[PDB]
Amino acid sequence: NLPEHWTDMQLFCMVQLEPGQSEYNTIKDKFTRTCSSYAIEKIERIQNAFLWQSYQVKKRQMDIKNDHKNNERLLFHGTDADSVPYVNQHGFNRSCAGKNAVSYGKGTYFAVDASYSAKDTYSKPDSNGRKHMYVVRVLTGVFTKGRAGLVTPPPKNPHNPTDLFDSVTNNTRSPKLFVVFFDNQAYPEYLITFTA
Amino acid sequence: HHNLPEHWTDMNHQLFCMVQLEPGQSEYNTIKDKFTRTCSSYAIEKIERIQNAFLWQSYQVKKRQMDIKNDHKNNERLLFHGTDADSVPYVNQHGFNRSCAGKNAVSYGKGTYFAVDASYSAKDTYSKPDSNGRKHMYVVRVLTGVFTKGRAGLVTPPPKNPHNPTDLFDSVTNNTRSPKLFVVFFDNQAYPEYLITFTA
Ligand SMILES: NC(=O)c1cccc2cn(-c3ccc([C@@H]4CCCNC4)cc3)nc12
Repeated sequence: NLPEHWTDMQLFCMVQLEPGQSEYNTIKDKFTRTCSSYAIEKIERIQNAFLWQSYQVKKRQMDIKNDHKNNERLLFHGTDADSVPYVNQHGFNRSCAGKNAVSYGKGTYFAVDASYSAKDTYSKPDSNGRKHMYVVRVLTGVFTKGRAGLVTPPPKNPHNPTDLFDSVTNNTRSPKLFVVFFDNQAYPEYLITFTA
Repeated sequence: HHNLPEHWTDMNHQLFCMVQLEPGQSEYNTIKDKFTRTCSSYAIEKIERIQNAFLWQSYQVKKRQMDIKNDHKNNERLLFHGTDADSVPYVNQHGFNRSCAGKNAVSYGKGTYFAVDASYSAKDTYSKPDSNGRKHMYVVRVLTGVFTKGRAGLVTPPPKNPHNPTDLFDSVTNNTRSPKLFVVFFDNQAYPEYLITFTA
């Protein structure tokens, strides 16, 4: 049930990408579009079979529920070096997320621009100057402007409270961040290690 | 497909249905006996089978993953969860969410709590009685897997060895020798299989 472009594996692997290959170049270009002042050390493909299976089941469900296939975005997530081993194995856990400086809900935050996740607040430099940013497939689905009190996405309709938006954002006209409130709604696909 | 169980009834191509069980038939009897083993003084108004296809699919995926991870198929337990009436629509559609509001204490970790005996979930503090005196308890398939003793402040189960901090226990409990409650810390580790509506 695994993608054909993964290396043959074991249930988990990190795969170092080669510059000049299209897969590496597309990630670098997306990163450099707004992060021209940093320099990438390496880009690794996260091959996590269990996280992939759970995420893809959730994506198929959202595609059915919403009756279209533009539920997924490729977003960024900066984090500290100490969180990287957990995210590689277990993904993003809302119960560990820090509070965002503009909070649109209690969940895991993903950024449209790498420049946002490049802030030392998120991708905290380690003692060797290395900063860490995931590139994440995120099931954003149908979204609305969040509120700091949210622990789940809000209902679309107050008289049917269990029929929920899939995620929330900071601005529905010009989205710069998305917040997801459920496990396996985000698959960490690449880990960018970079430096000033 | 969704690998739906054989005992579910036809849903006319729909994906979520609550099906009221027929008293006196084998399925109703099995669930009622698990309840009355510790709650024989309560009065059961009805038992509903929760047929949530998306919740079931995601739960079975995690079960297959846990069965491979632990290299055995003894990772599931049938447990009880009492809750207030206003939370039943969410649980039916979405399962158990560690993040939701609650006044109850989280002495063994910030997860969702499941009881071994129905009589524990029958307390008013969990199955809070209705404006009409009715109480609600789920019978839950729970992926307890390999467990250890819990403690306050856990946000995930602890690792099974400090040297490999990402290899975690699957759940925690109050007492490993003789468990009375289990706590799980992730979505789709618990499928709500039947809803028991009852009175004291
Ligand atoms: N059947 C039950 O619900 C149950 C049986 C035995 C012990 C239990 C403990 N709880 C419990 C229920 C809810 C909570 C928290 C309260 C704080 C917010 N998130 C839910 C913590 C513990 N539920 C129990």
